[PDB]
Amino acid sequence: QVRWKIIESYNSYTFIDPTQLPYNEKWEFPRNNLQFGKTLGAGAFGKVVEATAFGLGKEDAVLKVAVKMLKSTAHADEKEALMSELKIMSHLGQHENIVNLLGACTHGGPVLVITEYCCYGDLLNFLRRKAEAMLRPLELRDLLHFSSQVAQGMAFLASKNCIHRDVAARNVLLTNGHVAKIGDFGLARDIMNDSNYIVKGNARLPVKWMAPESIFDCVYTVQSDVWSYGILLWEIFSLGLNPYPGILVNSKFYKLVKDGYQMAQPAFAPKNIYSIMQACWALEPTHRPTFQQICSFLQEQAQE
Ligand SMILES: COc1ccc(Nc2ncc3c(n2)n([C@H]2CC[C@H](O)CC2)c(=O)n3C)c(C)c1
Repeated sequence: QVRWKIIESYNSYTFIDPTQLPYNEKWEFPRNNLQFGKTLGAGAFGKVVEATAFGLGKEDAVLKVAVKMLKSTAHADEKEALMSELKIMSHLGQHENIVNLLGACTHGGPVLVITEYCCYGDLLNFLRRKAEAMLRPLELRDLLHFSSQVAQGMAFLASKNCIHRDVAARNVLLTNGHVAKIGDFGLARDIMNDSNYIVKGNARLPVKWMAPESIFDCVYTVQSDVWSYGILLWEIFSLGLNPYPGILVNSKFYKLVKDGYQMAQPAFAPKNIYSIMQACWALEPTHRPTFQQICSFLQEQAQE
């Protein structure tokens, strides 16, 4: 899967599985107070559309928001998956580096999940456009900020025993001040038409971002998200190159990663940042750093 999930842990303790419980009606917002605009993206069974929400929250704000909803192809299972994502977001609480839940419309029509709108789009496209500019250029401080902001969002999910399962620059969004935010985009992102999601039976998996234990054993842990985060750092510090450049996803690829092959240091990564990627890429999951350890070390690189 490529959706967020709450797991059990015996640091942080899982008392409840929010997906297995009813929805908290405190998030209910009137659907007629939404004015829809353009579609931001769509998956096989869901889509995300920009909207203006009129009188949303404590401050009765009028703001641009992102609204998730089902497509015509969706049945009971897809409706459950959207409700499940809504239940997870209501449980986790707010964080500055997460695409926060703002409201929901679960009555009087199709289910709508209202979240923060990220005005600058995805990080991957942003890096690519900045890298190719003919002419404010990116600085190392900007790249360190993106890296730190994602690590803080990931340390927040880990503290809540929540696994991400699709860490990648395409899944990092940039909001006001070019601040990075992560979110669960599995239901609304275009997986079917993106060749980075490899056909593996009935699943489509982002194989170049996955930890060896995830591709081979279907094991997903906070440590497997750490591996993907190392791939994301490589994307940030190469300014958006495709991982394992020019290497096709086939049997030789799986053999290379199984055998400990690692991508070369990217062009804009200082040696200390490359050392974080190498640590994320330890074959033994317990030898990888935690997201809190990454946050602490990134803070040292920003200061010095
Ligand atoms: C390409 O142009 C882009 C991309 C993203 C945004 N902003 C954005 N804000 C909030 C979002 C969001 N997108 N999405 C998806 C959209 C498809 C994308 O592939 C993944 C993220 C969400 O699910 N929420 C909650 C914009 C304004 C332009």
